[PDB]
Amino acid sequence: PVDPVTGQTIINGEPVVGRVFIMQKTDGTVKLGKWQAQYDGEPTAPEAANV
Amino acid sequence: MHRIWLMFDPRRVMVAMVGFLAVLALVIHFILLSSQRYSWIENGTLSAAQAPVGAS
Amino acid sequence: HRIWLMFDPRRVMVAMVGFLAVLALVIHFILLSSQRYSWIENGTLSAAQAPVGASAPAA
Amino acid sequence: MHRIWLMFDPRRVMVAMVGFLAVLALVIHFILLSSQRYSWIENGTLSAAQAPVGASA
Amino acid sequence: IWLMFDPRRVMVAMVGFLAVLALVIHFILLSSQRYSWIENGTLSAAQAPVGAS
Amino acid sequence: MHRIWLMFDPRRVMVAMVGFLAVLALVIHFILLSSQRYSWIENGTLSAAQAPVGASA
Amino acid sequence: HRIWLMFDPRRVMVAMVGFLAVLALVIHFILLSSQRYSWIENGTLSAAQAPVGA
Amino acid sequence: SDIKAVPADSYNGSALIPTGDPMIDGVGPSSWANRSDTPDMTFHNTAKIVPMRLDPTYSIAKGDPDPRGLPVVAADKQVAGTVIELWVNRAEPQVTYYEVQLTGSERRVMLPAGFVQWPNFGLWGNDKLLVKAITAAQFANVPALKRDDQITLLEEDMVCAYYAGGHLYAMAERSEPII
Amino acid sequence: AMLSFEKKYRVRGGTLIGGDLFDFWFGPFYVGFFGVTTIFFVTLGTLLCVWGAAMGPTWNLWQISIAPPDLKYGLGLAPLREGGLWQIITLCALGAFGSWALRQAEISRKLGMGMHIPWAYGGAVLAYATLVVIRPMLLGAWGHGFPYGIFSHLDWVSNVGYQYLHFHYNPAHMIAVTFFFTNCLALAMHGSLILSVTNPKKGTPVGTSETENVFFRDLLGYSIGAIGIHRLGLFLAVGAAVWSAICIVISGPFWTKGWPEWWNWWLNLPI
Amino acid sequence: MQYIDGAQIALYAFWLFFFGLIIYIRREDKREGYPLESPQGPREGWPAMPEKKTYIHRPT
Amino acid sequence: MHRIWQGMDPQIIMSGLGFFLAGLALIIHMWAYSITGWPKYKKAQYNAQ
Amino acid sequence: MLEYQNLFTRVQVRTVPEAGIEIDESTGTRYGTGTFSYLAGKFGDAQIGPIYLGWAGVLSLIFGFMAFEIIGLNMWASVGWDPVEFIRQLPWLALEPPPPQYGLRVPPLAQGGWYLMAGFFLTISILLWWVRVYRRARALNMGTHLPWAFASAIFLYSTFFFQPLLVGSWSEMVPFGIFPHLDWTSAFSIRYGNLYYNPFHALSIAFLYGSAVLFAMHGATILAVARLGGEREIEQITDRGTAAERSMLFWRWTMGFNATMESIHRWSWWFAVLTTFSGGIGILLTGTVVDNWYLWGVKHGLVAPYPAQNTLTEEQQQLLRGRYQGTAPDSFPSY
Amino acid sequence: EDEARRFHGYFVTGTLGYIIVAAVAHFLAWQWRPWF
Amino acid sequence: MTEDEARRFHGYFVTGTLGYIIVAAVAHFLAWQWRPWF
Amino acid sequence: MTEDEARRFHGYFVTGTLGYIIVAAVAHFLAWQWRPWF
Ligand SMILES: CCCCCCCCCCCCCC(=O)OC[C@H](COP(=O)(O)OCC(O)COP(=O)(O)OC[C@@H](COC(=O)CCCCCCCCCCCCC)OC(=O)CCCCCCCCCCCCC)OC(=O)CCCCCCCCCCCCC
Ligand SMILES: CCCCCCCCCCCCCC(=O)OC[C@H](COP(=O)(O)OCC(O)COP(=O)(O)OC[C@@H](COC(=O)CCCCCCCCCCCCC)OC(=O)CCCCCCCCCCCCC)OC(=O)CCCCCCCCCCCCC
Ligand code: BCL
Ligand code: BCL
Ligand SMILES: CC[C@H]1c2cc3[nH]c4c(c3C)C(=O)[C@H](C(=O)OC)c4c3nc(cc4[nH]c(cc(n2)[C@@H]1C)c(C(C)=O)c4C)[C@@H](C)[C@@H]3CCC(=O)OC/C=C(\C)CCC[C@H](C)CCC[C@H](C)CCCC(C)C
Ligand SMILES: CC(C)=CCC/C(C)=C/CC/C(C)=C/CC/C(C)=C/CC/C(C)=C/CC/C(C)=C/CC/C(C)=C/CC/C(C)=C/CC1=C(C)C(=O)c2ccccc2C1=O
Ligand SMILES: COC(C)(C)C/C=C/C(C)=C/C=C/C(C=O)=C/C=C/C(C)=C/C=C/C=C(C)/C=C/C=C(\C)CC/C=C(C)/C=C/C=C(\C)C(=O)O
Ligand SMILES: COC(C)(C)C/C=C/C(C)=C/C=C/C(C=O)=C/C=C/C(C)=C/C=C/C=C(C)/C=C/C=C(\C)CC/C=C(C)/C=C/C=C(\C)C(=O)O
Ligand SMILES: COC(C)(C)C/C=C/C(C)=C/C=C/C(C=O)=C/C=C/C(C)=C/C=C/C=C(C)/C=C/C=C(\C)CC/C=C(C)/C=C\C=C(/C)C(=O)O
Ligand SMILES: COC(C)(C)C/C=C/C(C)=C/C=C/C(C)=C/C=C/C(C)=C/C=C\C=C(C)\C=C\C=C(C)\C=C\C=C(C)\C=C\CC(C)(C)OC
Ligand SMILES: CCCCCCCCCCCCO[C@@H]1O[C@H](CO)[C@@H](O[C@H]2O[C@H](CO)[C@@H](O)[C@H](O)[C@H]2O)[C@H](O)[C@H]1O
Ligand SMILES: [Fe+3]
Repeated sequence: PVDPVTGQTIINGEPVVGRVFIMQKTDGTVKLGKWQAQYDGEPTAPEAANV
Repeated sequence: MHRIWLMFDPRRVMVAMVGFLAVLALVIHFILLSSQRYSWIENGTLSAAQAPVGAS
Repeated sequence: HRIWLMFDPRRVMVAMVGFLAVLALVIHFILLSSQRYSWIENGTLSAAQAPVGASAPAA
Repeated sequence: MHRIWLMFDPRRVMVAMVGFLAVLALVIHFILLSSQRYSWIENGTLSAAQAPVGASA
Repeated sequence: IWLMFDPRRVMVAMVGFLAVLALVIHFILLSSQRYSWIENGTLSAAQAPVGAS
Repeated sequence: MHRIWLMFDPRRVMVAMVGFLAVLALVIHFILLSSQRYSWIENGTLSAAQAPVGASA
Repeated sequence: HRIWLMFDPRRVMVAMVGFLAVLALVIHFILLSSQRYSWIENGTLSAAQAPVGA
Repeated sequence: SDIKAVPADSYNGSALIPTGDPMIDGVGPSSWANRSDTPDMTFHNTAKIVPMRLDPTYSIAKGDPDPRGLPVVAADKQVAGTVIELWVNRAEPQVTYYEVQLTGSERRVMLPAGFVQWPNFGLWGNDKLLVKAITAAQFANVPALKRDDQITLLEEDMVCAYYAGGHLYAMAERSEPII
Repeated sequence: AMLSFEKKYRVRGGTLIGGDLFDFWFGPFYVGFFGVTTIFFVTLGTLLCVWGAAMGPTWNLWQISIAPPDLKYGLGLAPLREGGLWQIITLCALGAFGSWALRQAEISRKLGMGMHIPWAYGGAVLAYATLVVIRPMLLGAWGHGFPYGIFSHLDWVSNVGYQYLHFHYNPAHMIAVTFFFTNCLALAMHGSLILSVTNPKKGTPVGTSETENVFFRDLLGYSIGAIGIHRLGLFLAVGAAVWSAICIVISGPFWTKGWPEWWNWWLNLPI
Repeated sequence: MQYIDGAQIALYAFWLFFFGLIIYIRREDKREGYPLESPQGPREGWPAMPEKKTYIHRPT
Repeated sequence: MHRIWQGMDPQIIMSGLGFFLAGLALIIHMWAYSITGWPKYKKAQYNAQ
Repeated sequence: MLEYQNLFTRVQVRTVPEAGIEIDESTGTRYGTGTFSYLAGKFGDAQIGPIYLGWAGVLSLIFGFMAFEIIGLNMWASVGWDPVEFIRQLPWLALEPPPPQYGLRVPPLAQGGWYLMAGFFLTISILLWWVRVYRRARALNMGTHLPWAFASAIFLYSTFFFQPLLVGSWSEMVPFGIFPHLDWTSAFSIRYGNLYYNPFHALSIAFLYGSAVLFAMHGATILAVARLGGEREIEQITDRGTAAERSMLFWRWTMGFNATMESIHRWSWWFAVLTTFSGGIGILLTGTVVDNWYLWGVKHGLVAPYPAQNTLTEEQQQLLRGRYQGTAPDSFPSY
Repeated sequence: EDEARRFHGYFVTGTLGYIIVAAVAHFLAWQWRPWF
Repeated sequence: MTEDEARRFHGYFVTGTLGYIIVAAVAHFLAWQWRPWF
Repeated sequence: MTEDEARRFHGYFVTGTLGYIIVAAVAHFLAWQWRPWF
């Protein structure tokens, strides 16, 4: 939330002096988890072969 | 208690101690820098109530 | 004061200069990589507009 | 205990055991840090009721 | 008894084997679901994971 | 069958057999651990009636 | 000063010349590719028009 | 007792400074290992390294220059002697040594073949033997052999060490840094 | 500590830069001017690598990756957080490798040995410089280098290989692979030969130098010399690196199509 | 079990064998030039010095 | 029947006996804790109120 | 001008060719007397000496030549028996494994039968050559180190038979061809999900690079002390001279630790042998224990994260699903 | 030898102590989470 | 190394080992108060 | 390396470390004025 008077960011009810930015690691990278989670957002499994 | 210096000579003990202490200090400082709660170069000026906490 | 009898003053001087050079360069480079203290780009900002990092999950 | 130092070099034993304990302590501290329940740098301020627990059956 | 085997070599080999075996067992247990004690050690025996029937 | 020890070095034979036997024990334990029916770390608490059985054909 | 009795002037000044040249090159190159101090491209801009990182 | 070299300072790890002449004293790159004082043998219990005059079966392959009767130019561009005999390795056939007669003659010295370079890398006219390690005056200090038909391993090591040490102890600019 | 024979060899002289100041031994290591420079560059580069790991999302040893900058910063020093750190680490590595070679040259000049070892290490240094300096310069961007990560540089190798459809068809890659395989074969043969002669059938005496030649002549019909095998090993090992540098420097700067198509010249010979 | 698989087991078996091999080769590396010369006395790193080895020579 | 001790260091016997008794007492104390339900019921009394 | 680098020999010395150490000749004999090559003598030894031939060598030659003939004749038939096309297209020609639908049953002669015959004969000749190497070693009272290094090479070679047998099809075998066996290498890596993430493949790469490193180091070291008699390593092992001492001290001062003149060859032997041993293990594990090495690497924390290059919608995830590849069409449809 | 009889007593005592400290550990683990 | 110096070293070594184990026991007690693992 | 000759280098070394640390403290004070980090 931003203070509507001073235009200051508020963190847990306390104002912050400065331009608050959300911290992130290099280029917004996130450690991988389980291998089964590699298919979250990927297409579903391919269909059986035409023989 | 001083006889340890007769089993280990002071020169090698001081060199090993200095090196180990330096490596440990750098390792701890870097671990703290890589965290969210203690990335003091970035947050630093936040109070203890504003600092990040890991999820419950 | 008698430490210079166990250690060569010249070698100690070289080692200390090298260690201080490495530490100073590492700290200056770490600060340059940062957002709040990238003084080449944002050095003219006042302390009230300088970047401050905050937590993503809590945002 | 009777003849362990005439049979083993005390200097060698001290160096080997110091190295072993240092490596073991680093390994345990890093295993704890890599976990979720005991990632004390991030969640050390949590109480024992709020600390993460692994999934149950 | 201890005349054809050089107790020194026996002791070093035994210590090394015991350390390696203990580390292997502890890590195998740590990688399992039922005995991942760092995360789930506070669960009771009834709440601990069990492999599928 | 006794005079094999004058014909084979006892020490080398014992070392070779202890090594072989340890390797065999590890191999069997790990094969059992990798199976479905005898993955005793995970499913050792199941009774013999609930343990997995291979497909009946 | 007595430092030149401990350290040979010929070697010391060559080492310092090398270090100084390397440091100057590194600083000039760091400045050259920044947004604010890319003087080969934006050197004619005034101080008010020069880029400032957010 | 035989290490003619004093420490530079009392700090451990310091370099040694030779007192006398390192080449004959045997310190630094001029040092040799105390090997057996018996000759090196072949599979048939014969001397492995022998002069060509002792074995007529050996010869020089056609196409290779004959080094005998050639001048041996030393490190100081001064001819130190002339090649008069070749010692060969019988187990593995190769040139191992050059027997050099001095300018004033009356003696002979052994020159390892590994310290010998040919002009233009042996491509153009080969009319002189180049030895860059040792200057002409030091050829007279090369350790002598006990016999002229065989060379023991100890003498082998001594000659090789003496020649190798002159890459650092021949002139004064060699043991000194380039800057 | 020192070997039983070590003391007589630890003398003064043979350095290229410096004098009695940098002419000492730290433990078993020899320290010169280039030893000091090597320590400086190694420390700075390793600390910057640890900082790059700290900036990244994980401390896992396999997953740490310090990546080069984007291609849009071509030949310029990018911002530290956007690939400039990779460039500084590259400068540190170049300095450290050069210092290592020169320190090795100082050590060989002190024992009376030849200058072969620094020049042999120079082949690997040249391969690395081709990867991160020569090829990126010819292509016009420092972002053509490979990232510093145990498994991320494997991903870079894979993608760069498939940039030319089928990288196996690179002729220089084929020659370099042949050099590597022949080197491994020759190393196995040489180690086996020496060990089998010095450790013969139990009960028999130690073999001689004629046994080696006779064995390899009986087996293959030709036996290279004792000096010949070391010359061949040096040539094979160094040529593998040189041909690797050639194979990577022709891909992109000189050839931009798929490598299989390059064999058109062979199919279009007039005969 | 699930996280443990054959490739991991084989990899750790190889790691154990490789460390044993490195220990053996380092034992062989100290057959000449040891024990070290130090002011504190004879020195042996790990692994310790091996037993003396002698060769076989043909009779004359 | 006292001759079994001949040839053995008494301190070794006492150390082995102490190890035996310590381990056995610990195991049986845990066994009895599980069997009797103590101190679980008293601890529940003092934690409930 | 430059110091003698010991790279080439300028003066060769000739003598009577060396007949060889007296060995048993009841099953085989030496052929030739020993000729000399001047060009070969520039770089190393000059004698193209006699070669021993016995039972195992002759049998190995016969079986290997039969395999070579089968491969070459199938290659020649694949271009219609054109010698011009045979020479021009030689790197692209192959003797191809059977079709996948036969599994481990014998295939038709023109569709993989020749391949299996050639593979069997090549395998038999390689094993007979191993026997010959062992016997040549033991005839001179040498140790059997070379036989057991060749055994590691043979182990890697035999995984190219055992892995297709374990997955259950002879179609997965390596075709006999210069370019096609590289095609198989690439397709094998692709099929099983990026063989870069095979830990034993990474291990074998480490040992191959280390073999190159070790041979460069050892060759440079021996060439650098050859002026002191360092190339005669047997005598430097049994009677340590100044060349071995300097070789040890160089590396001790350089990297802090060193080997001996004998144990550096142990280092070399083990690095070279491990290159093929760990690789064979890695191949045997593929398709039988692990079918996707990238996914195994993700499971065991080997894969570095990258930002997503694309995001797919709910309908796209259903649409972009494909189908596993099946059989080729045996009809030419008319529409 | 006397040595192989004085060393043996300490070795046996240490082996017994280790084995049955391990027995205590296994009993504790069984009470906490049995595996059969 | 003789018996007297071995005894004198053994005393200090045993005291150091036991003291270190006691300090680690206190550390485990503190960690258990903060966040028990069973 | 006499006592008289070690004392001199010790004096200069201590004064140099003094001055370096103080100058660095002044640098940190200036940097705190420009952009504080706590
Ligand atoms: C992977 C396997 C591992 C494996 C690790 C385990 C095994 C290691 C094996 C190593 C080889 C065998 C052992 C050996 O001989 O070691 C040498 C030395 C004994 O040496 P010596 O025999 O007495 O010979 C020394 C002799 O040359 C005399 O030297 P002197 O004492 O005069 O000084 C030489 C050096 C040091 O100068 C000093 O003043 C020393 C004391 C102060 C040190 C720090 C000074 C800097 C400021 C503070 C920094 C620190 C502030 C906190 O002087 C030199 O000039 C040499 C050094 C290079 C100087 C140029 C570079 C300058 C820039 C350096 C920047 C980076 C370093 C700071 O032995 C010892 O010190 C015994 C203890 C072992 C030491 C290493 C311990 C490493 C622990 C690592 C833990 C973590 C592992 C992951
Ligand atoms: C095609 C398919 C195949 C594909 C892959 C193929 C891979 C092949 C790997 C071969 C490994 C050895 C290579 C080698 O050097 O070979 C030369 C040697 C022939 O020598 P020779 O002709 O007899 O010459 C005599 C003499 O000159 C030998 O001296 P050298 O220096 O060459 O060899 C030194 C010997 C010294 O031996 C000893 O000191 C005795 C004790 C050796 C170790 C015994 C236990 C090993 C572990 C057992 C469980 C092993 C479980 C895995 O040393 C050696 O040859 C090897 C030295 C050790 C190498 C590293 C070991 C590291 C172990 C680490 C373990 C983990 C620690 C945590 O060949 C041999 O077979 C030697 C051994 C002969 C006696 C039989 C040994 C096996 C008996 C039990 C099985 C009997 C048949 C069913
Ligand atoms: C439900 C069970 C009952 C009960 C039923 C019984 C019965 C029945 C008997 C005992 C017995 C004993 N009980 Mg009980 N006991 C109960 C609860 C307790 C509690 C407690 C605070 O809860 C304590 C301290 C004790 C104490 C004792 C001992 C005095 C005695 C066993 C002695 C022996 O041989 O030790 C072994 C001897 C030694 C020298 C070894 C001691 C080893 C210690 C315990 C090991 C752990 C500490 C370790 C060494 C520390 C250092 C390492 C790390 C740094 C931490 N009881 C409850 C109420 N108890 C037995 C006895 O003889 O009673 C007279 C017996 O038969
Ligand atoms: C796109 C391609 C894939 C890939 C796919 C594979 C596959 C598939 C394999 C390898 C294998 C290996 N790869 Mg690759 N590899 C890739 C990338 C690389 C890179 C790199 C810089 O990118 C490198 C350095 C390597 C390096 C390596 C080696 C360490 C290893 C083989 C050792 C070897 O062959 O010894 C040479 C030794 C042999 C071939 C042994 C057999 C020799 C026999 C005995 C000789 C008989 C000769 C016979 C008698 C001659 C006459 C025949 C006539 C017809 C009669 N790979 C990528 C990821 N790699 C192998 C391995 O082990 O993987 C785990 C393997 O099978
Ligand atoms: C440590 C592992 C390394 C290694 C080791 C190794 N290889 C070895 C050895 C060792 C230790 C041996 O002892 C053995 C050997 O003898 O080496 C000289 C061998 C060997 N390694 C070989 C090759 C080889 N090694 C390879 C790899 C490696 N080998 C690894 C890198 C490779 C690769 C990279 O793929 C190859 C190709 C052989 C030279 C040899 C085994 C020889 C063998 O088995 O031969 C059987 C005989 C035949 C197949 C007969 C064939 C006949 C001709 C080829 C065809 C007919 C020609 C015709 C007569 C003329 C021409 C045609 C006309 C129309 C013109
Ligand atoms: C004529 C003809 C046909 C030519 C064709 C050839 C062609 C076309 C070639 C291409 C030409 C081009 C454009 C290529 C560019 C090549 C370049 C850039 C040349 C570089 C020249 C060169 C010799 C390389 C490096 C130079 C060297 C060796 C520098 C050392 C200088 C020196 C002696 C000083 C010591 C200080 C150093 C080295 C700094 C590092 C260093 C620092 C920075 C400390 O602070 C420090 C503090 C305490 C302890 C140690 C250190 C320490 O090691
Ligand atoms: C995730 O879970 C995983 C991790 C996977 C599961 C874990 C598994 C495993 C296998 C754990 C292993 C544990 C273990 C095994 O037992 C651990 C073993 C620990 C041990 C033994 C510790 C002992 C330490 C002893 C010390 C510190 C002694 C110090 C002595 C001092 C200070 C005094 C010396 C000074 C002197 C003498 C000076 C006098 C000199 C004199 C007089 C002179 O010199 O004259
Ligand atoms: C991102 O955060 C991360 C980075 C991770 C956090 C980092 C954390 C860490 C680990 C920090 C470490 C800090 C540290 C300690 O470890 C820092 C240590 C600093 C120190 C000790 C500095 C000392 C400096 C000393 C100097 C300058 C002395 C000079 C002396 C001079 C000039 C005198 C010479 C005069 C002469 C010779 C003439 C007389 C000659 C005479 C008479 C003669 O000739 O005889
Ligand atoms: C997943 O499940 C998988 C894992 C796959 C299934 C597992 C399968 C396998 C294969 C299990 C193997 C089990 C096994 C066997 O193989 C287990 C074997 C265990 C054994 C034997 C343990 C013995 C330990 C002994 C110890 C600690 C002794 C210490 C002695 C001390 C302290 C005294 C020393 C001091 C002295 C003497 C003083 C005088 C010295 C003097 C005088 C001197 O020296 O001079
Ligand atoms: C003049 O022209 C003629 C034809 C007369 C002669 C010319 C010949 C020419 C030009 C030949 C050219 C040959 C070339 C170019 C060959 C290239 C070979 C290459 C590059 C091969 C590479 C890899 C091949 C591998 C790794 C093959 C491995 C095969 C194996 C392991 C097969 C094993 C098979 C077995 C054990 C079969 C057993 C039979 C069973 C038991 C299955 O029987 C049912
Ligand atoms: C089938 C085709 C033929 C295949 C065989 C080809 C044999 C010849 C190629 C291998 C040898 C190439 O020879 C190569 O020469 C170059 C000079 O150009 C040497 O020099 C090269 O590396 C050194 C090492 O630091 C650099 O300093 C130098 O700038 C660079 O040119 C190499 O060290 C040597 O390896
Ligand atoms: Fe060699």
